[PDB]
This record gives sequence, structure tokens and C-alpha cells, in this order.
Amino acid sequence: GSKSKKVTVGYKYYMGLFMGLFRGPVNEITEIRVGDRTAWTGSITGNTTIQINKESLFGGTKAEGGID
Amino acid sequence: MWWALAMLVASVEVWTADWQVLGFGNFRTKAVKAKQAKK
Amino acid sequence: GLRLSWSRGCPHALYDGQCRVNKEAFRVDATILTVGAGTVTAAAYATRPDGYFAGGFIEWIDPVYGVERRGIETHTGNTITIFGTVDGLAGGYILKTYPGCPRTSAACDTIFNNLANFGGIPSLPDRSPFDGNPIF
Amino acid sequence: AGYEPNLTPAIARRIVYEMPYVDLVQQLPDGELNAVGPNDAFINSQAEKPTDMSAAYDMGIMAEGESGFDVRGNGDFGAFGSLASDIDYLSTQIVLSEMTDMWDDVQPGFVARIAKPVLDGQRTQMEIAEEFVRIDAINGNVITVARGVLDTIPFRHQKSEMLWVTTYDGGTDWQKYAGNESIDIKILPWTLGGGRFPIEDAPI
Ligand SMILES: [Fe+3]
Repeated sequence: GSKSKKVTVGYKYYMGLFMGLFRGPVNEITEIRVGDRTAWTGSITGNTTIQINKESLFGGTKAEGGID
Repeated sequence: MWWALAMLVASVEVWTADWQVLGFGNFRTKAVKAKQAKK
Repeated sequence: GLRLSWSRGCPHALYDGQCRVNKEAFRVDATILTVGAGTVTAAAYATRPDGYFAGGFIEWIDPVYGVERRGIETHTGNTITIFGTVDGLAGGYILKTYPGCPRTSAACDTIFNNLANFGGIPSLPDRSPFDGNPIF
Repeated sequence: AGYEPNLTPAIARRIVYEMPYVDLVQQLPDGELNAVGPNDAFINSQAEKPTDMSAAYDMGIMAEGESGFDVRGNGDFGAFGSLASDIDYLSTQIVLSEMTDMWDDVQPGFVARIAKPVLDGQRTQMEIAEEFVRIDAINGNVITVARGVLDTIPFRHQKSEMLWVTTYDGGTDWQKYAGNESIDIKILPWTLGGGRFPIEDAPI
């Protein structure tokens, strides 16, 4: 046996996805939710890039889930 | 109320019916109508 | 009302405001060599491969109707077939004839070079769900 | 407004001290309890739960030579009690308040550790009143316990102090830190939907 630095863990998934929301450029996209929980907020007004980083919303090395 | 004017042909408003599907079933919040696809 | 409807092929009508394929880049026209029963023959059509006009339409000017546009259902060699009827045709005025399209991603890419303006999604992920069965 | 949906983490009262031999005996399996040489030491602490939605607390340790408070080892929020009677050395009937939710989970004869405010000069445990008291029987808010049971001579206290029960509870990384290897630590509470407290903004 050994401490959690080298042990079996709850397993991450590694692959992303692609979602078709709806037609037509919109003035701004505000907020993104996961599982009926307010995950990320921000006004996107055009072709751009961001990162969702609050994996704490569901868990991690001590709990399940968490988008990132 | 244009329903009220539509029923101007009546013989005088209770109703009992099921629905023909509309754009209610939710998977993307819309604070404004951007329309949507249909798949 | 049903327009967008994600699919393996774009629902855009060829030459529409969204497919945006140039109206002039794909011109074809020729006077009728011989009219026939629901079919037309012309020299220009022979220069094209089979099915080049599948879903296309023919155009000319009628002394009264002015502009007249009606579709094509099949092409082969010098011969074509029309979805609609023939209102009478004469081997005078040229039939401004437009090619159709299979409407597939490969079709819009190869023939039209319009892949960058395509509305069909090839990688519709077979509706790989996130419920019911193990995945990801 | 959603009828109190907030569950984010927040700071809370905490206390730390060197792990005593009783802690090793209680938490260390006897198979490896032997061979724990005299140069070994263990870290332990306790803290109160700030919110109901809080689950446990992670321990951030930044020992000598370490860069940043490494997150290793976690503990469960033990029951807490606020001394308010200025008990003396020989006092046995402990009159206190702040009956935490888990304050009634201690069985008769349990062991609890008393303490007082800690700061520069007060950090030393030789003089600071750190006394282990064995709780005999609860009397509602007041609890009956013994004074100076295991590794501390009985001492006096003042009202508004803090009392912590540590029987079968605590938090440590199980690292045999050598003596004189003083380290700086910060305990971070965590919640389900809020995760851990501020990454490193917690006190030390
Ligand atoms: Fe096209």
C-alpha cells in the first residue's frame, strides 16, 4: 500500500465534444450551466475563446465530476 | 386576446384538450428568441 | 416552417441566400436542338457529365410571361428530363440551364468549391447519447 | 431567492498541535506501531465546521524547504466547545457553551484537549495551557471530565476559551516529520458544490 500520490483514482475523461446550439449570430451569450447548476458566466459577443475552470462545482480528487 | 376576436364566430370559453407540440421542451435557455434548429 | 433540421446534408436550396453559390459562375445555356415529350435535347448538355443538371432548372423568355423558370429532374448526354410539364418550346431562344446538386458535403465541395459555405453537418455524432448506456 | 441555496465554503475556527503518543496508539495499527523511533513526530489539528453543506477539511502544509502549502492529508471536523466558566486547575464540572452538533457524540470516558489563544510567544506548548481532559459524563451544556489525563499536567483556564474533543478524530498527513522541523500549515474546508476554500487565501 501507499498514499494517494500513487493509487487507483476515480477516472477522468479526456475527450471533448461539439454542440450545435441554434441558428443565427446572437448579440451575446451570457451563461453556461451543467446539471442544473450555474457553472460559468460571461458575455461572449463574437467568435472568441474562453476556458471553464471551476471544476469545484462538482468535485475532483475528493468528489465526482467537475467541468474544466 | 386575438383568440377572443377569433371566437367572434361563437354561439355566445372552457376547453379540454392536449397540445400539438410547440417550442417548449427545454435544453437551452433563451432570454430572447434566436429561433432554433429542429434536428 | 421546418428549415434548419441538422442532417448529413445541408437543407439549403442551391443558389439560395445561404448556400450563396454564385449565380453566374455555373451558367449553362443553349438553344433547343429538339423538343420532345417531357424531355429536351441540346448540344451544350452533351458536353456535361451525367446527372450534371439533376435538380436543375431551365430558363428563357416567353413573349408574354417574360421570365420563365422551371426545374430539371434528370440529365444524360444531350438529353434531360423536367420535373414539371412542357408549356411548348421552340428551337429559338436559348434555354438558360442551371446545374443542380446532390446536396452532399462532397458534392458541395467538389462541384461548387463552396464547402466553406455549407450548412450540412457530416459528423452528426450518430446521436451518441449521454444517457441509457455507458459511453465516454 | 431559492430558499437558502448557498453552500460555498468559508473560514472557520481551527486549532493545531503536535500529535501525541495516544494519537499514534489510537490511529496507528499495531503492526507498524513498533519501529516508530524516538525522532518521529506527527501533526494533528481540529477545526469547527462553518456551514452545514461543508463535508471535511483538507490540510495544507508548507514545511521547511517546501515551496507552497502542499495539500496532503485531510481531517473531519471534530466537536467543539467554548469554555465559559474560567475553570481552575482541579475543576471537574466543566460549565461551557456552544454545544456543537457533534458535541454529543462523545461516549463516556472519551478524551478531549483544551487550549487557549495561540500567537507569538503563546505558540509554545510548555507554558500555554494545553491540557488533555477525559470526559466522564455529559450534563447537557455542562460536561464532566478529568484533568491532566495523558500528556499534560492539569491547568487553569478563562471563559470564552476553546475546548476540542479529539477521540478518534483529527487530521494529519501521516508523515514522520523529525523534531525541530517546524512547518506552516493552513486547513482548508471544502463543500460539495463549492469545492475547497480559497486556494491559498486561508489563514496560517
Ligand atoms: Fe451548396
